[PDB]
Amino acid sequence: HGGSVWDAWFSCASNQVAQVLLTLPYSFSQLGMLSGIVLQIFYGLLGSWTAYLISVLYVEYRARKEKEGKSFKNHVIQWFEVLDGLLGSYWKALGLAFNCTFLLFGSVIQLIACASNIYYINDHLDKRTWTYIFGACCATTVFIPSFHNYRIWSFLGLGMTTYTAWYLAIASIIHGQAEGVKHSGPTKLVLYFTGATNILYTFGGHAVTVEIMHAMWKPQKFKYIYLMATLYVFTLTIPSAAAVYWAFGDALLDHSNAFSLMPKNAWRDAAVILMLIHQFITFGFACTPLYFVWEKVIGRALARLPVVIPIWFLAIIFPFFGPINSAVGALLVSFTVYIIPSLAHMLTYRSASARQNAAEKPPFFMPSWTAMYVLNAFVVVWVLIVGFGFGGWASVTNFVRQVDTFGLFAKCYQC
Ligand SMILES: O=C(O)Cc1c[nH]c2ccccc12
Repeated sequence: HGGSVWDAWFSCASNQVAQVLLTLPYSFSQLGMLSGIVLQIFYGLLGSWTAYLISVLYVEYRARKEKEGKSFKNHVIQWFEVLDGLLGSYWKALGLAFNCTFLLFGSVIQLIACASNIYYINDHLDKRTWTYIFGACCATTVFIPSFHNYRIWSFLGLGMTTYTAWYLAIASIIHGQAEGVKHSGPTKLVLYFTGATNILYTFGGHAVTVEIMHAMWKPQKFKYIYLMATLYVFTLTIPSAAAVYWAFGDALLDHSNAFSLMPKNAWRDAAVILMLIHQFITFGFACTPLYFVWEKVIGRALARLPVVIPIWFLAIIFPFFGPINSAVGALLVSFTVYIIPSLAHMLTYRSASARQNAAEKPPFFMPSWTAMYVLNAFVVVWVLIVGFGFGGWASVTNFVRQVDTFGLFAKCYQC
């Protein structure tokens, strides 16, 4: 029987980094080594803190509900229901819109990544119609009611992502310096900020953390799981991305995907196959809550047939891999992952009486709530400035430049 603490850690490790492990070298080449590492560590700490914040919010909500006299024997609670139960009505609507649109764009991003990854295996025709082909495969997931057995998928994802990251790191050991390798790190404004926003995408929770833990016999212990997961990711990602960037110099500015330039061999082929499988599985994971909300609002494929088609069409109309990541980071992720949780926490715990009856006290090494106040202020201000205030100022400019250079419904991109 799955759903245990170990299974929760496996699922967190599998989900926290699914497809951004291939774009990160592009962001690093866009940013640099030292700055990239610093930003990754800072955003990892912030993501872990926000995960703890969401966990404590859920724990408090559950405590209040159990005080009221509500039972959840056959019920599962999502993030928006908690937002409704804490803040109000318009706030519930905002949270739903944000997380739902974020999940839709995440499905689109996953489809784009899957298509781009398969593009490097065996291609003899135009890429757009290949995405058309993958559309039917993506839509076929409607038949399965749900991925109840998340344990096997989490195990496979963890193992295969570990192997892929380790191989990406290892190959560069003898791959050697690129012919006439050149490193320049940051160059100017738009590119630097675009990379600094695309990094934000892969170091949060991706608005799935709420259900990641349910069924756990000890729900209150999410800090351990997340911290281990975030760290595990660090070990997987920092060496791999750093090694790839060092090996290939400034060749990642135009070839965002790593597999584009690596030599063709059996190990690489296995890596791309594993990445495609993981991309499909995580696409299903991301789409499941959207399907659930859609069914619950509207009232065995016809129920969710009219929701996939927009996803497929939006993936088709845009073939961009990294720019889309930057845009979603500067527009959607930067709101439904960091700003909303902090704002909700502060709004709910503004008064002192609620603090007195807190479900969970913060651990020893933060001996005051004033530190929490100041940390929330710092995170919200910083994410507003560089996430929404200026991250978009670069991401949207990059998208406009893209469309200028390629237009709409581009058949092939980065080729
Ligand atoms: O695929 C990604 O870019 C990141 C990611 C991991 N799990 C997700 C669930 C929904 C949307 C995006 C993601």
